[PDB]
Amino acid sequence: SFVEMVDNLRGKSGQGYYVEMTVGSPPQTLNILVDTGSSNFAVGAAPHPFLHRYYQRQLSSTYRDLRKGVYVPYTQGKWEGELGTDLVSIPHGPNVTVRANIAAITESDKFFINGSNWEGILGLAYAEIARPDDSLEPFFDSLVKQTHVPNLFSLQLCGAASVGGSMIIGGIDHSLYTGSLWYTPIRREWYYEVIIVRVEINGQDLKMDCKEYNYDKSIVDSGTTNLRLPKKVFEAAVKSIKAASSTEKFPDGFWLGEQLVCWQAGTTPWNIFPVISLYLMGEVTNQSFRITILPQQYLRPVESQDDCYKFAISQSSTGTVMGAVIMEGFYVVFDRARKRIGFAVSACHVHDEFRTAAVEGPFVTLDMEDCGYN
Ligand SMILES: CN1CC(N)=N[C@](C)(c2cccc(NC(=O)c3ccc(Cl)cn3)c2)C1=O
Repeated sequence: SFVEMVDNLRGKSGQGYYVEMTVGSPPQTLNILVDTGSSNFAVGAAPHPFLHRYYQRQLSSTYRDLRKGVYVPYTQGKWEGELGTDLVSIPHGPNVTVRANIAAITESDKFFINGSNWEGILGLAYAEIARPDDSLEPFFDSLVKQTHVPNLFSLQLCGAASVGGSMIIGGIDHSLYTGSLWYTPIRREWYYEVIIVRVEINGQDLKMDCKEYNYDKSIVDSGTTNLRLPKKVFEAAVKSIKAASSTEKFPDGFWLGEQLVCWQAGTTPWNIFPVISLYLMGEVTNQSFRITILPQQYLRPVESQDDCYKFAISQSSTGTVMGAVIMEGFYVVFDRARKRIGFAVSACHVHDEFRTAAVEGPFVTLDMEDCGYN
């Protein structure tokens, strides 16, 4: 289908998947972190110790200055920059060129990560969470308006010694998944917000009130490594995961994500660790489906003679974040036109001979609308 875009993502393990883009005329080439959990297109536009290249506005004949500052504080870090527009391309994407808003980052703190090899961020979420407000049109919105690129993109993030993946823009490559695509509704267009209606650890129901799972929201976020869970849910989950994997004991530096666990060679005993399943609201009334990941997703290799891992499930005060530990099991279709998100078993996901990630349905589920926090 879209062979031109397959494998257009790279990254360093635990640093973020970026795509190559060009900004300006003549085109200045940059690496840009793909982030479905934000909605500003912002790039380094002044020297920084962790930047090697950066957007030089004065060298672009198509640069237009909006003459307005943007200040973006995160939990951390933060940056500030200057709003402007310019022509923008994605070389291993659709062969088009669009004019888009760009926040030129001129000062930052604890934002740019050394070794990450990305010089900017492409926020693919919606205008409502854009800075400085929702009147600043996000990149993907501009792309779709100025082109015949359909209003949909799909990400395959691979485990899988450098990470790789594909961002297919405007459609769905059937070679990137197996089995069926199952769709959950986007509850509201800001984050890519979804509703989780059941959680299992090795088939055992976490057995919480379902709105705990989405307190105060659940989102699909390529800009986050971990599966992050609301405090209550997180405690119930690690307790369950601890019980399930009890044949082996681990320092609780481990369950906090501080400490590593290690094993010889390919001696990692995947089978003692439980699978984790989230049920997502389906497109049909009282119908859900479930996605299931392996320890190969939630145990992240840290790079000898031994294999070592960090525990990548962690707690959150801002609701569920389905970051890369989730996404790396699946081909994820962000179907903006139909206001829904699709998941299929990923053709590149890491697993062993006996287990694989799963997408399965349907399951009869009642009162699913009630699982959403207001
Ligand atoms: C809290 N938050 C989350 C999010 N989605 N977006 C940003 C704006 C953000 C800022 C800077 C870096 C990153 N991501 C990473 O560095 C990253 C992403 C994915 C992996 Cl697999 C690894 N690293 C995200 C945020 O502030």
